[PDB]
Amino acid sequence: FLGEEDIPREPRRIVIHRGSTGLGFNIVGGEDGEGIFISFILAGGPADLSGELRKGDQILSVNGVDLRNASHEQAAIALKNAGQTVTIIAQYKPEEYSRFEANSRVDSSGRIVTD
Amino acid sequence: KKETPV
Repeated sequence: FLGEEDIPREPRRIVIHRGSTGLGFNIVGGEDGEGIFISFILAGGPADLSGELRKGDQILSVNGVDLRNASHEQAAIALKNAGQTVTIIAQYKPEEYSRFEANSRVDSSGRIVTD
Repeated sequence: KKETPV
């Protein structure tokens, strides 16, 4: 049923209450204003438990801090230091994401496939 | 390179 509904490409706000634990996702990018993308969400982590982030999401800001143009290290810092309640604005950018992962491409619903 | 877990 769900898998040929388009994934929304509009910006979303996501609030994650993780205390003084990890957010539970990894990021890639951040060279030359390339952008910061979620690459891996850990099963069972706070980011997974939210239900509102996926691989291919761009992190557009964290607690009001704009990361579209962040470096990789400074995004990671922002993320780790964001505090207990972390307000992300994300936007799913599957074509952009797919250029980081090998053999991966974007289907008609906008889902990222890896062959 | 690079991917960082947060």
